[PDB]
Amino acid sequence: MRTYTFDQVEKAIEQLYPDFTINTIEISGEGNDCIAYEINRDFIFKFPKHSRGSTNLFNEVNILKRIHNKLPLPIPEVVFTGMPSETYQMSFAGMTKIKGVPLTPLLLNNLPKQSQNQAAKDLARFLSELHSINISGFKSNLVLDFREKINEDNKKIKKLLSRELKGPQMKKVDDFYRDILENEIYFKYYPCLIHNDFSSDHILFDTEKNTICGIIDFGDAAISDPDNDFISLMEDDEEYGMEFVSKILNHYKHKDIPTVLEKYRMKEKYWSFEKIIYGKEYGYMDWYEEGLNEIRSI
Ligand SMILES: Nc1ncnc2c1ncn2[C@@H]1O[C@H](CO)[C@@H](O)[C@H]1O
Repeated sequence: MRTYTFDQVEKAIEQLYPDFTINTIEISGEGNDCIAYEINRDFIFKFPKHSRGSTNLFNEVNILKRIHNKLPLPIPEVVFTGMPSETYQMSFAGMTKIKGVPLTPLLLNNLPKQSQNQAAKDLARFLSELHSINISGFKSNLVLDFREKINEDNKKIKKLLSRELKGPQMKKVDDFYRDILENEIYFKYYPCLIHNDFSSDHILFDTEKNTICGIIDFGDAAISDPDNDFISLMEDDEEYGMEFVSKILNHYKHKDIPTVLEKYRMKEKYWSFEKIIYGKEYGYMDWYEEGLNEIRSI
C-alpha cells in the first residue's frame, strides 16, 4: 500500500489543473480503497492506496457521472479526474464536498421521532430511485451476479486455504457453500444498481435542519441484489437495527421482508469467508487470520 504527502497530492493536481489554486489541504479520512483529502473546504479528492483501490475509484467516478442529478438526496459530483498509469486506472478524483456528519445510530436515536421518521422515508426514497436506475449501459465489471460471486469465492477459498485446513474443516466449508448454493432465495433477485456500502458512515446528516444531506462513497456500487442496501443497515451493534430499518422497508414498499432477514443471517455467517478473501485481496493480514481462526473453530 501507498500513502501520499501533501506536496504529492498538490503536484498531481497541479499537473492536470494548473489554474486551480489550492489554499487548504487536509486528510478528511481513509477507506480501504483511498485516502481522502479535503481541498479548499470545497472538494474531496480521493487518492488510491493501491491498484485494486484505483479500479474502485474509476468505477466510483463512472457511477457518479451516470447517476448525476437523478436521485433525491445530494451526492458527490465529479469535478476533477486523474489519469491512468501502469499502476492505477485513475490516479485521483476530486468530487464536491457534501457537508454534514455521519448519521450514527447514536445520533439517530437522539433525534425527535419526527426527524427519525423523516430520515427513514428519505432513505427509502433514495434507495427506491437508486434501484430504479437503468442498468443497460453497465458492463460486466459492474455486474455482480451473486451466484457467480459465491462460486468464485468458493474457488478462491479453496485455492487460498487448501494447505491451511484439515479434512473435516474443508468439509465444513464445502457443506456451507453447498447449502448457500441450494437456497434459491439468494439468487432470484432483479439485478439493479445498488450502493453496496450502504451504512451509517456513508449517510451524511445536517444537524441544523435535522435532515439527511448526502450519500457518499460509491466505490462498491454494482449491479446486484437491492436487498444488499437494507442488510448493510441492519447490523445490530455498528448499525441501525431492525425497528428503524423496517420503517425504510415499508416506506420503500418492500414486498418480502422475511427474505431480507434471511439474506442478513446468511451474510452474517458469510463474513468469515469474506474476511479471508478480502484479507489477501486488499492486504489486510489481520482479517485473514481472524477469518481463518473462525473457520478453524466455527
Ligand atoms: N464527497 C464527499 N463529501 C464529504 N465527505 C466525503 C466525500 N467523499 C468522501 N468523503 C469522506 O472521506 C471518507 C473516506 O472515503 C468518507 O467516508 C467521508 O467522510
